[PDB]
Amino acid sequence: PLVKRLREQPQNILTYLSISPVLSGDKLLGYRLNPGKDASLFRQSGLQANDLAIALNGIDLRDQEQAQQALQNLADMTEITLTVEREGQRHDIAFAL
Ligand SMILES: CCCCCC/C=C\CCCCCCCCCC(=O)O
Repeated sequence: PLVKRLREQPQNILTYLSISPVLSGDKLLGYRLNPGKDASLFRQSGLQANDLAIALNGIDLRDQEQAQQALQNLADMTEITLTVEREGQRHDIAFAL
């Protein structure tokens, strides 16, 4: 699963984020995000509680093979962008790694 795979990164991503896939029927809607033990990324121009992650570096997280590709690619990246849906609207947030 994607969460179990994010745990391999030297950045302690799961210290900053609590993540659950969101299912509807046979569809994955995205990944629901909330603060980890360190809530630093949650701020006005950053993430919000209950944001829905739908893309990583422009790759659709809802599509299983694409998401796999996006995750293998995060390994040697220096800055990554997350697209979230928040009360109907998309927002892009970048993170320095
Ligand atoms: C659903 C897929 C979610 C993947 C999201 C990854 C998002 C953010 C990574 C945040 C890393 C934050 C700390 C990076 C290491 C150094 C930064 C610091 O000084 O804390």
